[PDB]
Amino acid sequence: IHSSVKRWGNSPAVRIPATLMQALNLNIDDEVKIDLVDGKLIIEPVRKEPVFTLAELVNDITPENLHENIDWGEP
Amino acid sequence: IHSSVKRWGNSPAVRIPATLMQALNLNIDDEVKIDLVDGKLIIEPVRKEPVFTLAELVNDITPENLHENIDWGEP
Amino acid sequence: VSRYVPDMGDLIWVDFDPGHRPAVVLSPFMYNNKTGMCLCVPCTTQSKGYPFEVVLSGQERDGVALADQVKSIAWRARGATKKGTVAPEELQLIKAKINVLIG
Amino acid sequence: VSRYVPDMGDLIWVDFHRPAVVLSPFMYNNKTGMCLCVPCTTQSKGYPFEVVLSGQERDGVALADQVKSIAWRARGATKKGTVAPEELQLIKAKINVLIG
Amino acid sequence: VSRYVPDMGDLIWVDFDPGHRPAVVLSPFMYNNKTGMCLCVPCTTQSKGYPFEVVLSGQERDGVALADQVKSIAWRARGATKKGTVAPEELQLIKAKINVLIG
Amino acid sequence: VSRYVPDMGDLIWVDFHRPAVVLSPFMYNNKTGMCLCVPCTTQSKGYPFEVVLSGQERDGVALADQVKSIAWRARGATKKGTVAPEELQLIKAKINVLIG
Repeated sequence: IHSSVKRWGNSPAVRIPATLMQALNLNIDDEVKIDLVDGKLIIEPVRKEPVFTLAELVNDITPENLHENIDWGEP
Repeated sequence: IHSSVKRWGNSPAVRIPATLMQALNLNIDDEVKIDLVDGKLIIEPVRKEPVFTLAELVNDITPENLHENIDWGEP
Repeated sequence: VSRYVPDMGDLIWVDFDPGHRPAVVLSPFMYNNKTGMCLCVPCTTQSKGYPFEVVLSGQERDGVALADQVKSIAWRARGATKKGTVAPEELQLIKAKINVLIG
Repeated sequence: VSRYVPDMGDLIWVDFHRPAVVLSPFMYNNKTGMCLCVPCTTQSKGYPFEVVLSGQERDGVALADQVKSIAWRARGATKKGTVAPEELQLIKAKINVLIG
Repeated sequence: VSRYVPDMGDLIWVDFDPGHRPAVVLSPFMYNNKTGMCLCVPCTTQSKGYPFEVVLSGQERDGVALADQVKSIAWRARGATKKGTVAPEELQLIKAKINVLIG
Repeated sequence: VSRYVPDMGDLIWVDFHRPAVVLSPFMYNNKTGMCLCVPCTTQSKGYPFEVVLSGQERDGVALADQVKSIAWRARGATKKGTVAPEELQLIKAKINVLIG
């Protein structure tokens, strides 16, 4: 599969077809790791992400910081 | 090295620092190959390029297709 | 005709009669494009330190996404506009907090 | 006073017919007066996000992609049934593929 | 102050008193930025089928780069403007033809 | 009439002091009346693209990055010396790193 490195704003970047991105389980706005070895630039998904528990978040909810449900309105 | 996949125009793309691009001998507007194996998207430079000989090009020069030297002007 | 279709991570203005609510898109382009719907979370400048709030940096206004208020919206019928995108780390925090509730 | 508080997996009718399957944990629903749920419909149409709810006379299919947060305490909610954890997992898995 | 600095492959308008010549940049950003100079080849709408011509597609006007007329230009002193970029394949053809002469 | 035609490696003076080292092959120079060359200067300043030209009293350093095409036949050129292939290769290698 042939692509290219081009200038996107201030940075070099490489285009990938949506079908390939989709075939590799990546999405727009995903973080990736690019560890380089030998002569092939390497790019992979991140495995580590922030983790929270139900208890830690719910216990920090208070009557004072609770938000009402957003009124989305109608079209 | 952490980067991301984002939408550049109609296509997904990944940003790479100039120092890394430079460290890998790539340049802006270079073609690259992206062959995928296992779980790491792969990207590498192209080795094959058009090849011409001095004889084939010079022999096709004629008095009729010859161009004059461009006048670049002055600042 | 050229029309905006949202991507995961886009910050959009969702319209309603009159008139708009800022939101962060959670679902992918293919789903959004095919259905005219998208999952998102609303944003507000009213930060209270609520645990499901995720701070969004470098935007026009200071604000937070309310991660627990996941909403399926008919973005195509309503007529959404792109305002920017959130950082990959911010989207991960939103997704990690949602996971606690419906993961 | 005894009051109904929605538990994860409950099939509820919300005041405002709006049948929905509650996805969020009781602990969250009780503290906030809010809950995340997906709407139910009576007819299956082959839509990919449909999850069939067995032992459910009325509104036997959940639309997994149409998650919404609702103010159940403020609006009022009534329990109409319970969905098996196995079915709730199918709903959550579809949501995870979509956003997660 | 924001200023344009050319990249390899950029199609630029090089100024001269009055007044400008279109050119394809051959040297990299770092060199271009540090020196205020860049190597390029001129473009012309006057195609004749000369062997060192490289056709540039999808541009405002139909035209060709004259690969044998490599020129070091003081783009910063003259005041260049970006008009577009050439395709990777077109830049490879330009570079391959130059190689025959000074490779 | 006998006429001088620049060969690759020749050090020439072009009419219009503009000393330059010819980089392109005689076959091309002869057929086109044009040639690719780099200018020479007398003082070395440590600039990375300088290539020292040995056995060259005047203008002993070539500025490799400053390639230009010149209309030698139309303008007139005079041979002033010859640069060793080894030095011409250093000039070309620097150019290749830059653009190639």
